[PDB]
Amino acid sequence: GKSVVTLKTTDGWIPVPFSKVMYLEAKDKKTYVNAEELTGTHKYSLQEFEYLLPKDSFIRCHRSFIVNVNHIKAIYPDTHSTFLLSMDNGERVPVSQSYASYFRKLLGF
Amino acid sequence: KSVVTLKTTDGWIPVPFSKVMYLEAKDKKTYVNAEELTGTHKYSLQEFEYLLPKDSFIRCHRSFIVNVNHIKAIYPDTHSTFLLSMDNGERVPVSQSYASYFRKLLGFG
Amino acid sequence: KSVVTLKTTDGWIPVPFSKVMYLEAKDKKTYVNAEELTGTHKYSLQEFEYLLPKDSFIRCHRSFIVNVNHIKAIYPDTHSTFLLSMDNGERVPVSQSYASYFRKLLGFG
Amino acid sequence: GKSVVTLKTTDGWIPVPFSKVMYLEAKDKKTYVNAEELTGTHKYSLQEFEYLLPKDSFIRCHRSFIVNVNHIKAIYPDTHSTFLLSMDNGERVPVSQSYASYFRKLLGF
Ligand SMILES: [Mg+2]
Ligand SMILES: [Mg+2]
Ligand SMILES: [Mg+2]
Ligand SMILES: [Mg+2]
Repeated sequence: GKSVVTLKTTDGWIPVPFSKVMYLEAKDKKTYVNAEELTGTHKYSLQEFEYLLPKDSFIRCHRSFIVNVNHIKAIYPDTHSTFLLSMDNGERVPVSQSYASYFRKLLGF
Repeated sequence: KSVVTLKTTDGWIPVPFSKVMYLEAKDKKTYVNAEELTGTHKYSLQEFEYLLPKDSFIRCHRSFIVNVNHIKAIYPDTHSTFLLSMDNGERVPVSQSYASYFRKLLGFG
Repeated sequence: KSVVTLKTTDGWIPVPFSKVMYLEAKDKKTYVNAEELTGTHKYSLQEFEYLLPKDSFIRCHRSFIVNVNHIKAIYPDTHSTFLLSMDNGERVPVSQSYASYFRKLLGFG
Repeated sequence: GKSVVTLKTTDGWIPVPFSKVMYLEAKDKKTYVNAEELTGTHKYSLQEFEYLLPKDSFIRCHRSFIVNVNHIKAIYPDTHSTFLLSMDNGERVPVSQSYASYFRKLLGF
């Protein structure tokens, strides 16, 4: 199918393998692709990325986030209705109340 | 699916299938033994046989599924039986009732 | 297929597709440029488009096919044109006639 | 499908991933599986292995040898009718006159 996402940087564009994408974030009306070594902008929506990203690795976990389960370090029940994801590079990502069942069902816990 | 999510004391930990050494039924619970950690999972060994890659994982005992890629050596320890030396030093049994299936699948005989 | 066999002065060298950076048509001959070496191949660029993985390789010029996994960054160098900075430091063109196809496939635009 | 070959050693059996098999040799009425770190015996014939080994990596190159093209370092035309394969660990493997066309056709040179 496809195996790289092209992030927009200030001067050029950087092809990043899917394997190096940690998460994607909808923020300030754009999609930010957060890769291990850089961050950049993409024109596709999170809805479009859900179609194109491999469903074995990537999961919509919040209206504003797609996470790569291979960069998840730990999953915490931060409150009674949500999760908080500890990423391998120290970042955190929320699983919202509205995605929390889908998230845990798909991940099998 | 790509990872298995192990239950921990404060949370859950996604582990790739490549890092799972073996799974053990114990006390009405499945224990997934990965390189860095062990945790529980809600699926039975029979459910995991369905969902784990058949090229890599094999039920070898009523209480164990082993990842063949973490078997260091296979030794006959009885008339009707094998014993698996794992990479990390541990040892997993192949019971009498699985020894024939086990060797047919791994192709020694 | 898994490897491409490059012709050398004393012989031939199998290179995995992962190690091919780009292929270049020159003088009635295809040059496969791998990380450690360059050699010739009897297949045309058109033949190689058929046989190389579409997720990884793309014809970007009448004289080049590039491996997207060895592109370091993509820069616009003209109205109708891109220039590819490769990992090893080299630079490959995307000609006017391929620039649109190139960006549609890589998903920037 | 399958992803390990079980070699017979003096005391036990050792599962080896296909990726670590360099070549197989029919010799003295047995099959010897030559892996990066050890050698051992298998009950299947070279004919049977041709069926079971991935055709993208493994090739029958001689009535007595199956080679893994991923462990080939260089291919030499040692005479006008044969090739000689330089393996990555320093060993050599012949491509006989009778397999030489099939070998070069499959490898594309
Ligand atoms: Mg992880
Ligand atoms: Mg082993
Ligand atoms: Mg790159
Ligand atoms: Mg090699």
